[PDB]
Amino acid sequence: MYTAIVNLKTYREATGANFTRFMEKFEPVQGKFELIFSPSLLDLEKAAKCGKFRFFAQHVDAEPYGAYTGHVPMDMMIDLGITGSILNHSERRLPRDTIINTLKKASKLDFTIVLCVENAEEAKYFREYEPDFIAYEPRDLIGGDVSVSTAKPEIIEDIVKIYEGTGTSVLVGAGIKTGEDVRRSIGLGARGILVASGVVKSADPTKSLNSLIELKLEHH
Amino acid sequence: MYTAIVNLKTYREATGANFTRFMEKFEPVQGKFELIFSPSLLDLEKAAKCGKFRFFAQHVDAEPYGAYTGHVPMDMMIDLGITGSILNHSERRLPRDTIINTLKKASKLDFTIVLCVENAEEAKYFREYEPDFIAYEPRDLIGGDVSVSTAKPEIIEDIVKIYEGTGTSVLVGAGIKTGEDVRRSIGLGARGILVASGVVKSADPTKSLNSLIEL
Ligand SMILES: [Cl-]
Ligand SMILES: [Cl-]
Repeated sequence: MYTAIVNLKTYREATGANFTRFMEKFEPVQGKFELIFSPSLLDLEKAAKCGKFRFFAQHVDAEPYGAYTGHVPMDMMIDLGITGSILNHSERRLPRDTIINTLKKASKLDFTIVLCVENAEEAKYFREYEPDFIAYEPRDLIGGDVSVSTAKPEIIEDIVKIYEGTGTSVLVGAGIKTGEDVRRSIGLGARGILVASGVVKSADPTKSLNSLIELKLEHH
Repeated sequence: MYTAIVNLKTYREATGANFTRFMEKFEPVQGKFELIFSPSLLDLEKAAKCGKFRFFAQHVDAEPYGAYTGHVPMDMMIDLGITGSILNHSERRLPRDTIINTLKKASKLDFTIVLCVENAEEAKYFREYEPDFIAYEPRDLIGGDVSVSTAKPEIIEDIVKIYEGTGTSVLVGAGIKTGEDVRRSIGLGARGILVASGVVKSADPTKSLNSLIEL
């Protein structure tokens, strides 16, 4: 299957009392894409216990249970029923040694990391630590005048080439505005997408997500 | 009244399913001390809906609602029913400009900050921004061989003096092991305590806290 991740960030439409109302707009889909939502840290327990989809955290800490005021430990997430997290997003960047420590612990506990990077040097640097997914958010794909269907193909091809023959899947996390951008990304070697305001701030979130993941399949 | 804050940190005994069991058993306090609990960030929405005690966060961000992946905004806390937070704890220290931005927003929204500091220079630096509480955690009160009842009185007296006549209450957040330590702190001008493992990890948490706050 391909993978689509919808990041709720801290948007007013999809956090706090609005989390439940927002999620009622969607129904679990059986199909070629697995759908994963990323709720805010303050909503994560409610999503784990009572939500209808697979959920990943927005950020996770490597520290164990103990004297860690203001942390969100991986071992606590596992006990709530959460099986993965986004890490190093452009809005939540981390020191390199912190990222290495977290990737090493996740490998040991079979917890899934979606590691965000901004360029090919970062992508190569972290290769040997084996992230489950890489989410690519390069500056060349960010702008109102630009998208994957319009940009040079080398942007995505270079990162896919770095991870050729590893167990790591590549997702595209900038320049996704339509279904044509999604289908072109897969043609270039990506295995899915990471999206946010294009779904969350839509006048019809359900229809906006369906347009991105529609494949026009025949059934028997 | 005086104030006692019990910080749950991320201890196994008072997180997740164990949060619910811990709070079910713990008895409400009456008398001269008000109790406030500080649950982990992952437990905070559940604590707000429970409401058996007054609950403050362990850390808070100044960012509003919007595009802030992995943050815990003040405005989201307020909308859940949480009215205060600890800030700049020794385990969660912050840049000075971030602390100032947070104190200024809290003042505007009537949100209560318990600001942790480690020395008299830090205490004086933040005085003009009017924190509601100061929690003092100095190196001289940290150790298995040290406590308030055996340390020099000047340690606490200097910080009380800095905040004399302001609206800020001074709490002692290190060197508190027995009732004798609490009574000596109040004798030196403090208005309460911030404690953690001594209550949370106890075989009988209710009784351990009562032993500290009997006067
Ligand atoms: Cl523990
Ligand atoms: Cl918003």
